Amino acid sequence: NNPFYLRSSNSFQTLFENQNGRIRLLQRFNKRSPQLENLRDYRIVQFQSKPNTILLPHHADADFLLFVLSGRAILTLVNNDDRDSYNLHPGDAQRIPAGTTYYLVNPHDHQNLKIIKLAIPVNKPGRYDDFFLSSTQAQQSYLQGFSHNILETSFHSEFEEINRVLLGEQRQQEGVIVELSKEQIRQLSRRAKSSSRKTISSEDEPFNLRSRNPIYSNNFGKFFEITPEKNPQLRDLDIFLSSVDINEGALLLPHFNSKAIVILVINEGDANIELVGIEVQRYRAELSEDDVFVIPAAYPFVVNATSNLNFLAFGINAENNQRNFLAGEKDNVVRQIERQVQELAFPGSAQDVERLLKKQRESYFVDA
Amino acid sequence: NNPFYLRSSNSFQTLFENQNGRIRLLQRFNKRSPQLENLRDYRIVQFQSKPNTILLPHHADADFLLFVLSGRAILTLVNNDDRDSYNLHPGDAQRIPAGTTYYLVNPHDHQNLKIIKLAIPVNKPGRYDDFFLSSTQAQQSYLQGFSHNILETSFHSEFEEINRVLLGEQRQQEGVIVELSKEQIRQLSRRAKSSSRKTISSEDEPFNLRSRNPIYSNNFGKFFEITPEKNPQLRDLDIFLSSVDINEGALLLPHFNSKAIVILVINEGDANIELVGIEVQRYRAELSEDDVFVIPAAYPFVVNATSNLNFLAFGINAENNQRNFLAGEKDNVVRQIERQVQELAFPGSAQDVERLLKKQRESYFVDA
Amino acid sequence: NNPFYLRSSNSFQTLFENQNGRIRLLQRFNKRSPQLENLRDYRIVQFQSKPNTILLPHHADADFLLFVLSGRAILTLVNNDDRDSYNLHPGDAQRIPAGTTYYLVNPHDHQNLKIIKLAIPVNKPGRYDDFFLSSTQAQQSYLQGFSHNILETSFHSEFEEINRVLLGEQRQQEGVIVELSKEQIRQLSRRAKSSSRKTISSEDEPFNLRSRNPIYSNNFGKFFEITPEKNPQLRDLDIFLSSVDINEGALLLPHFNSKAIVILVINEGDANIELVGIEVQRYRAELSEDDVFVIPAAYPFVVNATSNLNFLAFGINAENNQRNFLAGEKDNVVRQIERQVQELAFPGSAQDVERLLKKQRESYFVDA
Repeated sequence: NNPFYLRSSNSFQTLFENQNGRIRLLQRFNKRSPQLENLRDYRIVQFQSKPNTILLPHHADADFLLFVLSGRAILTLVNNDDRDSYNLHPGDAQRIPAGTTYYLVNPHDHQNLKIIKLAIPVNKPGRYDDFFLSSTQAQQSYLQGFSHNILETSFHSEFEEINRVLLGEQRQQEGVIVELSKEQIRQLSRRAKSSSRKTISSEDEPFNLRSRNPIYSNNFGKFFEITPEKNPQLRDLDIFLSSVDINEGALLLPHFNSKAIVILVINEGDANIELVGIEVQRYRAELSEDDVFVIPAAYPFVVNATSNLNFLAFGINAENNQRNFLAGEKDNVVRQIERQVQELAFPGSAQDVERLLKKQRESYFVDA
Repeated sequence: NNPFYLRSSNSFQTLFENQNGRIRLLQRFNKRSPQLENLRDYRIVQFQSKPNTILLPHHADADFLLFVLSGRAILTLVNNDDRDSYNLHPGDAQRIPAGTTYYLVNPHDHQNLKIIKLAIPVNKPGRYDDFFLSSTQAQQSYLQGFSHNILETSFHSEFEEINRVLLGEQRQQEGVIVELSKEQIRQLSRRAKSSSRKTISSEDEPFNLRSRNPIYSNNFGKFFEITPEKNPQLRDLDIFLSSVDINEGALLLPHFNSKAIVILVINEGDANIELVGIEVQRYRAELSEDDVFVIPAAYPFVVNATSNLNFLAFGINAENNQRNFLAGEKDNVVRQIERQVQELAFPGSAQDVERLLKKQRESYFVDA
Repeated sequence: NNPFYLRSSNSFQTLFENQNGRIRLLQRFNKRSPQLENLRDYRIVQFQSKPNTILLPHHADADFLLFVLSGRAILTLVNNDDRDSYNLHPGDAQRIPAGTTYYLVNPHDHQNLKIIKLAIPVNKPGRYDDFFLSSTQAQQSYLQGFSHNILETSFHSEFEEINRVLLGEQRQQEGVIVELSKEQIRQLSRRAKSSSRKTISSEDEPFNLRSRNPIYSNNFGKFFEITPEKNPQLRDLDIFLSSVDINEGALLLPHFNSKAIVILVINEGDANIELVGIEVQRYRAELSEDDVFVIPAAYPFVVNATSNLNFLAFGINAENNQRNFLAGEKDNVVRQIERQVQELAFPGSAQDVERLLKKQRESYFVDA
């Protein structure tokens, strides 16, 4: 029983689901273990949709940091006087500020669309709600939460004309994810500003994580990372975003983040993971696809890919965070201590500890 | 039983009250219902005084944002080396940082003073204490907490002498709201820096909501707003203030705030409010003077004025908030959704939906 | 039973102890009383070590602000690619960012090293672990929490080798504080960059409190203070620091902090304290060496030095705090009230109250 490990088979909850897609909502990081109390303002959401589909317009009382894992998406935020569409390619991340009206389009003809978004609620710490303008057989419109009179007066129309057209009390769709026509998706898809190299530092438009050189790259893995220091949208939430690939056989060298609580959601592959906290204590767990693991601050952990692996991470409390590795060449903390202290720290000689710490010639990603 | 509705008749608790006025303190937002757990650090205080009165020198462990609803006050914040007097007119807001000693004078001869302040306690979340320098039949001077021994040394005098002059253990006032002499009102008034139009963006002196033009305004209402973008003192608290007037029979069209939790205080008039949440849920309540009603972020709501109405709204989590109306013409977000999305959203055409939304030729406030 | 008084003989808890020093942790501020709930995030640690000792390398899931009470010291912070050593003298203070590995050496040949540090946990509010890199009879290195397989792969080595050198499953030391060879403390002493006059506004380097002129100084007491305004480290924490010596028989005139919660620890000598909260509630207390007294924000309090006293204060939420005195000539709020409001606020004339306030002709510290 690993309180920091959430098995996707019994730790998500499906909000809506039909033949065109499903939306799933992770449970609450502190109802799992109160050790996770400082994540109580966060939730993980997973969205998947078949090709040629639309998530009907809606808003929620929560900041959204959405990241596109695979597929292509049209993200359209509607304002009161304005509108903004965006063409999302894999790797792209975008913030939906709380209570924006927005719909998602999957224009691809044969590929799905998988989005994980980080959700920070406004009203209730950890708990949020989805407001759907649309009138579906699944959900009532929140327009229906008003009275006949208040609707009549507000639309300057009698109630049948506003019922035959807005609410529909057989005429209305089956779900909050429905199919589209190609003539629609053709018309929709032409005005959507897409991600670029010059967006790595924009307060509006979506940025791509991988579009820059990783920070860690070798023949066994690559470590893409954007931090609050480079991107204003992330400075506002104080979160780093990282996508790292781990080739099968290889592993990520045991390390700890200095001050950041990391939320990693496995995207592809399998992996084992070892975490140490306090007399020491090992937190191992066997992660497959769509699972989630969370690493407390300054908690050293190893990620061991037992198949071809890519995960996404969320770094909570990400300002000025430092990754300290414990083995390998570059960015070792144990190889920076004064020699006479290394003598004193472990039962060994300065030369004898200097022997063991220099052996491993490679840094970050080694082979197993 | 509306969790978001707080009724004056049974939601307030009187901190002090005599013939000359009374300070009432609204119940904690979170004690009412855990739904409001985010406002736990906020309290609403009502202050009311009779003419030619003064509230004796005190300080709280609590930041104040005080809004003079009716009357005219002469607010004097004292510091350890300075003294500041501010002539406040109805509509004036100012901010009393916490631990600032101050007093409050009603100089008028026939009118009452009706102030409401939003309070942000420092020490214990949602709970502060008032600390009166003065020694009155209703409360000791907090200099009495100390021992006689310490008092003699600190002031360099025998205790009989300091107890005759500061504490008075019949020569003392009845309460903390005392009556005034005209000659003294004559003296205390003449130095008061008055709120201006150059002050709308000043870090000290107060600032008048109504001074600039309304954000919205037709023949059925006026919406006055002021935001952290325009005002330093408000950007600090990250709050917007708004005062809005609805004519008898008119209503504020259905709309929602994006991320701002709005504490509205009904100041004059009578309304019916309708809040919607989630399957939808109507939260209707019928409101009268001094009533309080909290609208969570991203919750749609309509204000129906059943008699000429004016309320005050505190906006919590204000920075970059957006008001999205569901009906009318200007700032309707239903009317910004792409046409092909209106086909698929509501049960009916996009010429049928384009027909309905165009009916109401007005915006913001309309007539019932 | 005063909820703001943490007696040293039953409010502390030893983390580790041996012949070479010990490390206690002050109990949770809120556990004691729910009144101290806004201190839920802060902890106090006490560090005392013998001459020519070391604290083996380690880190914590906590920010640290460590203050040097007495002794000299070498503090070494090791990064993934850098190492930095600081020479700490009495009255020096440094921030150790969360999860920064570090060790601490006492280079002096007879003097102890008393250090005290305020801690801000990053994972559990008010709760953090130490992670010791070293292998010792008292603790396991947090490398033991990885499997053999994983350990072997990472280092590139048989387990029989990484155990013989790093872990040791007799050859290992007894505690986390060990004694040192004089040539060893010699070699650790010669790169340490020391605190200066150049370092009171340096984001990296330690700063001396007593390095600048006190804010208050007279033949009975000195008052040193560094504020968020003048230091970059105390501004990201939003905290002030103060050392204040009070000669025996003197005292620190009644006063209160406008918005700072103050944690004070007594460094030497004895004081009586009186604190007033609210009808007025005195909270009196006879403090000795090592006790902690908390003053919530805006509560007036006095410190009464029964023996050549000096103490340390951590100011929580210090940005723009004002100190406000009630006796003595300078910084006297009670002297800044208008005359005619002095008439109304106490039983006594303006001539009468003016007379009694002018009597004490000194400021800040006076002879009792």
